[PDB]
Amino acid sequence: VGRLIYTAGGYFRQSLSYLEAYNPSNGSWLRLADLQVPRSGLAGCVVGGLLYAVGGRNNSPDGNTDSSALDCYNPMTNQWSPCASMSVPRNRIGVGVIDGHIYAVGGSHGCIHHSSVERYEPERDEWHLVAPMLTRRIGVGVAVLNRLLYAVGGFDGTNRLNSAECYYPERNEWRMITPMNTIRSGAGVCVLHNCIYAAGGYDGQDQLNSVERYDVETETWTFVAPMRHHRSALGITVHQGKIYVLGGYDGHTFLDSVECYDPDSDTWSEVTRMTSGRSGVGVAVTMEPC
Ligand SMILES: NS(=O)(=O)c1ccccc1
Repeated sequence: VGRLIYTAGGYFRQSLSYLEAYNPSNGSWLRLADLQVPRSGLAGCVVGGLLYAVGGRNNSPDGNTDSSALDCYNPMTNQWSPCASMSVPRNRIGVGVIDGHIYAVGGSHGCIHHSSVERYEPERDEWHLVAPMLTRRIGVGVAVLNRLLYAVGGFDGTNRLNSAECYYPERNEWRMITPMNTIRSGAGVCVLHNCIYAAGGYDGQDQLNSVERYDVETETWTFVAPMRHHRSALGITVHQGKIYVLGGYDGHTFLDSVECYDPDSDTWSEVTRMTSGRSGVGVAVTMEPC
């Protein structure tokens, strides 16, 4: 964990440059340095206390550009720094961190829906491709549990997916896992205790409030309590043993709602609102800035 939940970028009318940090200990929001380039459909992660913004797309008045960018935010300095770019642009990307390395998974580049996966090494500032997924996935949820990488749901270019797969680093190999009970593109995916959670998303007809979790020991998905708001393209993270979901789109509104899940009581509650409604944000947790 750390201290603050950082939300970077997103979409409302066009792609956003916002970086804002929510503090669960006092309810406060802080606006921090803007991204250098607006982006929606990006992912956030943390390595060595630095916040990384990965991929996305700049949907803007003057044009639409898919992003291969990796950028690094240092809370100590309140400055963004560019890192090496990925091999390819990846809008509606998923990311996971294992052993201080960032895995970028799937996403789109125009009509190209990627199965490709690449890994960034911060000590070298270098990306390298690894084995591709067995399925093309954009709007894909990614999480890490016990140093294995999970890619969950998404859209393959033709169908929204209930399927999911796992990457075994030491074998450089992807294998299918049990599919979810619900088709979901754009779900929030995270890890808590021994389970991979998939919250919300879009099933082809409707934005979802349902939430299900995969127990790696049993290989089964089980529904838990649904969110209070239906939402796709939500941000998600974990902070002190609770899941937080941030924004997204419900078919009517770009949500400012932030919900918090308590796994012991199996209940969701609203904890704050974002300063403005948005979908397609990048979210991660690190130390408070100066
Ligand atoms: N990342 S976003 O702009 O919220 C988006 C979400 C779903 C489909 C297309 C775009």
